[PDB]
Formats: sequence, C-alpha cells, structure tokens
Amino acid sequence: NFVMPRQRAVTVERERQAGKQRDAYYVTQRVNLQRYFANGVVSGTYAAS
Amino acid sequence: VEPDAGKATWVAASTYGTDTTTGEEVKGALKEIHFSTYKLAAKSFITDET
Repeated sequence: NFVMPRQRAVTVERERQAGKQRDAYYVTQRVNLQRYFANGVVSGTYAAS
Repeated sequence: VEPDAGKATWVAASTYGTDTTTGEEVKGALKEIHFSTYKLAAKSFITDET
C-alpha cells in the first residue's frame, strides 16, 4: 500500500520540422500515486494561531 | 517573362521565432508575350502583245 503505478517511464523527444529557427525538447511519462486501503498516513496539526 | 524581386522586411531584433515577422513575398507571375505576323502582297502583269 502507497505504491505508484506507471506504464511509460520518462522519455525525451525533439522536433525541427515544421519549426522556424528553433529546436525544442518534449518530455512525457504516465504515472499516479494511490491510497490502496483507507489509512496508514498521519500528519499534524500543527495548525495556525 | 518573369518580373524583378523584391523587398524583404527586416526583423524587430527581439522576435526570434514564434514569430519572425519577416516579409511575405508573393510568387512572381510569369507574364506572357505574344507575337502577331501580318501579311502583304502585290501583283503585276503585262500582256504578251504589249
């Protein structure tokens, strides 16, 4: 529990056509974070005053 | 017969791509020139008895 699923890692790609006096880099992955059961994380408070 | 070209507008020194703000040069039309050949003629005669 707390496991992060992914089906594409970080990749890096680039163009030039149909640019215009430019080269440009793209980076795109696929991922998320999931609370499996109900609980097992606790924090605060630690409020305000 | 083609025509001259052209004028290109220089950039504003800050606009280096997206977008370049240079001229749009319109594709020069090839102009036809056609030639027309006119005719003339003359005739003459004499009779064999003259």
